[PDB]
Amino acid sequence: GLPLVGRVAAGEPLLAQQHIEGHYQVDPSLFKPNADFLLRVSGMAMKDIGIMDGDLLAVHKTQDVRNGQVVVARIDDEVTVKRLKKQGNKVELLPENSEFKPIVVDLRQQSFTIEGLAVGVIRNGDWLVP
Amino acid sequence: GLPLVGRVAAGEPLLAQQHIEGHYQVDPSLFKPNADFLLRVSGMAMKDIGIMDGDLLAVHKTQDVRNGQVVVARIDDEVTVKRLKKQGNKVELLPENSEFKPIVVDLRQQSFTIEGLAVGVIRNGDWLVP
Repeated sequence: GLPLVGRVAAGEPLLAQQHIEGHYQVDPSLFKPNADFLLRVSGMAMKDIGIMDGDLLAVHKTQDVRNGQVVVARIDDEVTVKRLKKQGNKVELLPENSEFKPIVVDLRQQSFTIEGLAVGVIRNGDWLVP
Repeated sequence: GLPLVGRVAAGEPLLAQQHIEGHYQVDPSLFKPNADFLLRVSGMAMKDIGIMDGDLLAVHKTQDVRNGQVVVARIDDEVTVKRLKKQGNKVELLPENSEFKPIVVDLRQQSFTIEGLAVGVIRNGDWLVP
């Protein structure tokens, strides 16, 4: 099934073997565009739209993303899940939690890559229960 | 796969044929206890824990529920998803949203049934997109 990506080693590609924690069969008709992998979410930055710490984000592999969409982004090795808001050579990664602040990126100054598009969420896949 | 239950007709059993909107293959190792069906969530009463309107709740069929757990309950034909807090002949169904109020049930006065245990959530299964 879909590979589950855990915390990503700095600079290391998302689907690097060390990152995969397992594989889970998920009906492809569930999400659109189709989910290509699952990514465990770190933190509550997107809690207001129901994306909680520990959730498994369903991600479609693409870089064809538009403003307003929730994306998986990599900024200087750090991988994050935020709402995209680009404007010229400036990209804003907005949270959905007032305890967090927007992340502003200067395309000229730092390395920025869209890893994928959030197309769903699966809550569970608990690493504590047998 | 797991059957998806849409809005439930008053007094009608959950898995009544008219309620099923489809079936989705979901890896059984994903949830524990195992998910037996999916239930579309109506409203934002559980938004603070990330259960949003339109989410598909993964439900384990059982009545073996304990205080503190999120359950699917039926009170006088109405089916709801809340956190259980029972005390004698009085059952409190608590929300996770300040815009909502706790639902107090008198076991002697009204019909109350535990339909199942919430074991997960799948967000998507959009009825608008082809």
